Amino acid sequence: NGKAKVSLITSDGIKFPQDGTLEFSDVTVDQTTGSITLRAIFPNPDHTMMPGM
Amino acid sequence: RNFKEGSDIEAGVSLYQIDPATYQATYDSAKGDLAKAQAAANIAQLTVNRYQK
Repeated sequence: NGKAKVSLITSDGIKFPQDGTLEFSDVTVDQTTGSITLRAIFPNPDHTMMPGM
Repeated sequence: RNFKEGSDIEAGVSLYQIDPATYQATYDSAKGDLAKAQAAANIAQLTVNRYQK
């Protein structure tokens, strides 16, 4: 009823200290991946996320 | 940015802000020179209105 919730699980095998929102869902399937790019927006007051993982 | 990502946007819905700061000045130069032409054509319009009589 509230769009949406996505959690992370990085290379450790334990989830991220918090979780957040699937902001939107693309409708452009990428040509050379055949794959929708969802965009999940996450809070990071710790800088333990790194753009590109 | 002034839209919501992934949403539906109608035509003409002004939701990016390119920095107006240069283009505000070029607009104010021209809207200056509009009043430079209007005032010079105001009194051009009076000097007919003062000669038509």
